[PDB]
Amino acid sequence: LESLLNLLDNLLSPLQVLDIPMISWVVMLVSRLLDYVNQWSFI
Amino acid sequence: LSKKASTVHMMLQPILTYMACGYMGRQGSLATCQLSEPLLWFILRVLDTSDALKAFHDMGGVQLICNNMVTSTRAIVNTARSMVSTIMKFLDGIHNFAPLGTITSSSPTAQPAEVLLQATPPHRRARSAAWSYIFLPEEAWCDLTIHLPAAVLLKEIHIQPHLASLATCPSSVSVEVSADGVNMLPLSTPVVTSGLTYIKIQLVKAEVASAVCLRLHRPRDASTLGLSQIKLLGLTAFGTTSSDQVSKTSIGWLRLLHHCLTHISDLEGMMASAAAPTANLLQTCAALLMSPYCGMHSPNIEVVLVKIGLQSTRIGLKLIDILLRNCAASLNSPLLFGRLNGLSSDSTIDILYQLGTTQDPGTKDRIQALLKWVSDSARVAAMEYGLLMPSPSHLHCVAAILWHSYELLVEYDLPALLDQELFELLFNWSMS
Amino acid sequence: LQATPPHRRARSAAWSYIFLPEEAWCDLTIHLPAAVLLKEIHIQPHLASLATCPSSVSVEVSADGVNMLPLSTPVVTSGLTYIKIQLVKAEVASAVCLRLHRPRDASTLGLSQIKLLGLTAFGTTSSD
Amino acid sequence: QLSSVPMLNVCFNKLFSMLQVHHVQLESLLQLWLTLSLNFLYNANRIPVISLNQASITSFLTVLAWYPNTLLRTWCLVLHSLTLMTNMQLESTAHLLVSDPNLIHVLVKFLSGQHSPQVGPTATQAMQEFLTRLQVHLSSTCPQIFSEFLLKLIHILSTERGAFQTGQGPLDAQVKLLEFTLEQNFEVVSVSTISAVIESVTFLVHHYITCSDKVMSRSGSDSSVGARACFGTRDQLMFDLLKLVNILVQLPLSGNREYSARPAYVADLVLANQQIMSQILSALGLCNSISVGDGLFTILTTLSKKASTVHMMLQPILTYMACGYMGRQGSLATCQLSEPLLWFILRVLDTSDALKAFHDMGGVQLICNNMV
Amino acid sequence: LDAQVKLLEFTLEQNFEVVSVSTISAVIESVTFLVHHYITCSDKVMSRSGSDSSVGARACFG
Amino acid sequence: HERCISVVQKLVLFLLSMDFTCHADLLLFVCKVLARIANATRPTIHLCEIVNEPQLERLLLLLVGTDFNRGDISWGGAWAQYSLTCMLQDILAGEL
Repeated sequence: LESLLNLLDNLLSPLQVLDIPMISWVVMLVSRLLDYVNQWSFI
Repeated sequence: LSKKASTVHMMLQPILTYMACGYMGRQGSLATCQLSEPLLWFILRVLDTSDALKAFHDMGGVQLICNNMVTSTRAIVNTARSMVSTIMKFLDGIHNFAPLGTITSSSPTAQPAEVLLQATPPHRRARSAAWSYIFLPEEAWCDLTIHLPAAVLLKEIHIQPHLASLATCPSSVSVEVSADGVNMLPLSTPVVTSGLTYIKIQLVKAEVASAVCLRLHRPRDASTLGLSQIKLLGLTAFGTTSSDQVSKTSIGWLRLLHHCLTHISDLEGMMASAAAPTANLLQTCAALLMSPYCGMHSPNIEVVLVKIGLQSTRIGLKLIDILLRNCAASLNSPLLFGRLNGLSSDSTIDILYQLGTTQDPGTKDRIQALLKWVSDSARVAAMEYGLLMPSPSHLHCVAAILWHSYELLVEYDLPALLDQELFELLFNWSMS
Repeated sequence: LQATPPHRRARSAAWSYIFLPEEAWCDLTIHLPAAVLLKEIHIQPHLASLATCPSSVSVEVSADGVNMLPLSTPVVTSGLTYIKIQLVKAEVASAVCLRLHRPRDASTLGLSQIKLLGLTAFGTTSSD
Repeated sequence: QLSSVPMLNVCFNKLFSMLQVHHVQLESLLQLWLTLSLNFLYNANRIPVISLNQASITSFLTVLAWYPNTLLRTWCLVLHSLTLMTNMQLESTAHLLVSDPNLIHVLVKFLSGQHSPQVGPTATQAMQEFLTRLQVHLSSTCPQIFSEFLLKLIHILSTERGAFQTGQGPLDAQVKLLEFTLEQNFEVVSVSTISAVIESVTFLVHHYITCSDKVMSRSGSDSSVGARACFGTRDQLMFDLLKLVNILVQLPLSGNREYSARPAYVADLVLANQQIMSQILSALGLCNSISVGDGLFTILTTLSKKASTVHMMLQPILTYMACGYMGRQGSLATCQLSEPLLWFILRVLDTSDALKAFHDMGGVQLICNNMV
Repeated sequence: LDAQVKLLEFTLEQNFEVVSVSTISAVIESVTFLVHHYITCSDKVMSRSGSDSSVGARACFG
Repeated sequence: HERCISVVQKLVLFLLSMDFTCHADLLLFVCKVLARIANATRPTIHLCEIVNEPQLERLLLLLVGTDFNRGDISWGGAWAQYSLTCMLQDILAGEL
């Protein structure tokens, strides 16, 4: 998760060009990992 | 009012005033007026004549609608499903979620109501109500709380009363919804349900709901309340159960701009001249072009883009750069970060072909720009995302432009643009 | 009008009215042989299918039997197994016009019985 | 390390200040503030995490006073938010709310209203919780303003063309308001408001009894007693209003007769009011053998018990007996008697002193002439 | 509501010649405000019987 | 937990940068990940560490602002509204 969040950090660095599809894949992976680690059950 | 207006200016002034303000006449950077398909249709009818369009232009209408396009595009997020929904689907009309829920009552003595949640309703002539509630003489309301496993976008609530004995149908129904499933909130005042064989409560605005509390009022002429089935219809955020664009998107402004540009050809030029200057207009129009259908078919957006890009050379070069190199906008400023640079579609290919092969003073420069994007791309290959990932369709479009302009006998020196250095660059690229 | 009501589980309404799609009210005028001091009006809806019960009832009374006069605004009757409209002040009535509103959730109005309860000026029926 | 509450307070005060210029939606703002300040089950005793300032509350009340599209969900959010604001540490927030006329305007809007006119148990309970929290927060410091606020609200609702008179608004919530008011202490309440509410309520109930409908249709389940029936729904509301009047007429008056005290009483002021007494007496005269007529009888009995002298009670009775319908005169015009009204008059004439005063005031001659 | 609708239907068949502009503008203003309030203040839920088939107020070109 | 603050701040910037070229479905997951990361750090990330006053104002105006919401039409749809509310609630609950 440290490395995945560093990757997301680097991908979002342009906000602070964005690769939105790559960001989407990374965000979905990070969400799946974090939820494995109730209000969000709708997702 | 438009027909009886003394002059078209009388009708246009209120319309332009409305378009120049936000909600309830508010101002603000990202505030823009509410459009609707009927209102857009009316505005188009008012702008149906050349005189009306001329007055609209003279009163700053074109600039107003283009600025509104850019601003509204900044102020909305696309609710059309994207690759995130595609990925959710890859990971495995409305849908009844009552069967998945658990139904309880605040009265300790109530009969279990799980039978109400069953997807299959009882026989229409079922002589005994599937579920019954006996009212104490001092009881006016009986409550049934259906908790769902997860929050859903609830759209309708169906309650089937015992059809054999309608005297036991609730006199009224008060629906409360809890998005978090803990804090119930009444949707509206109780719905009168006496005399109804079927109770369908449609939410005008779908609500996120993890719990639904139905408070059923004692029948007018019975001490027992008999129900057959309760359905909670709606959608999920994702999955199989997740099944006015002008009102919710910026597309209405683009439809207005297209009408201005195309409705009266003789005015096109003027309209284009009024529309070209506005900042980030081409980026916004390209973004709307590459977005999933939101109330405007691609050909009209392409016509708008082509007519703006062709009204002067500078804008044509900007449009070429937007399509090929950098489509992002040049907390209130437009961003348009959401799309990869240089992505190609039938629309972008057609726009680029028309820009390259349209004969006018700027054509050479446009071709020049196209060729530049080629060489730069090749150069980047020999070692900006639009350069790193040139669309094969866009390269083939440049090739077709060159071929057909050579076969069209253009009025500029096409061969001079195709120098040997570019040819060697392309040869090395292809051999790589 | 029959004094004996039908069986409470009678499966077919003793009387039915089919509403045209544009019809909101169906009227039934009961003329009496002579004027009576009307005190109550009982309407029995078809108990088996209460969806066909009128949604509301507007009672008009005519002492002379010619000029009907509404007693009050329509009484809401949907969801009622029995419709008892009591006149607080008994009225001389030789005719009673019941205007029954189309049911909320049905195109047919089913009734079992109508009683016009009251007294006569004289005779056996003349019982602060 | 740093708390986010100050920043949220700044942002939410800015948002509430944005309501008037229509830059913020009231419903979503209230929902968001409720969600973020409840820390998740709502409870009327919760102190919000996010504290709004006086300007925010004043703007909220102003917007609500003019807010045209206040649906029931909006009203429930409003009531819950007002409750939690009363629980805020700002002068207490409850004092600011009750001292603000916009609060009366807002509660009048709420109580003034195919859907049932009711608001349902949840909205009614939210209104009760809000009023209870106002009462609790003002009890130990200044409950007279809360009682005055309740009486002013009931007066506005009872005045001609008000919610009560026109049969408008949620009946369940109105009855709940009356039930709540009947449990309050009305000491040190100005006599002007007390007399205003008594006058409006007596006029309302007299109109209710005289304007009764010609037909009567109840379901077999319904077994209530008609308003015009003594010694045994809008009837419940009218009866609760009469109960409130009964409570009010018993209040001792202050030394200067301008506020309820804490040996004169509001009953003396009511008896000295000829219009109020005429309305009450004619209303009871339109009754027949607890209901609305029972409420009128109770009020009249209380007035007789609290009258400073038997003459105070006898004068309105004799005035009523000396005139016909609506105070008319004429040879054959005589006042309307009823079994409840006759019973009350007999109770007033139960003592030797009362009978002596009745004789001294021409009562015997009046009743004999009336009989003829 | 029945009597109000009947009144409006009757009024729609009348001739409004030589009517003062003050009253005309007053009625237009009040009616436009009323209808705007009606459309903006629409209820959150919608419950109709199966018999009912009317078109919602916020629906055009039916 | 400084790198976590960095990534959460950039996620908030991403939320604030979403326009019609971005999509609500991604926004739901961005909000969920923001909330989860904020609540996963030992010294839970507070809302004040993530946003500044203008950023928080814009975030809340996405939920309640009339330039982003038009009554029945809400910014990003009902799901986006719910996700933003849940994310804010989660961050504050972790703080409190």
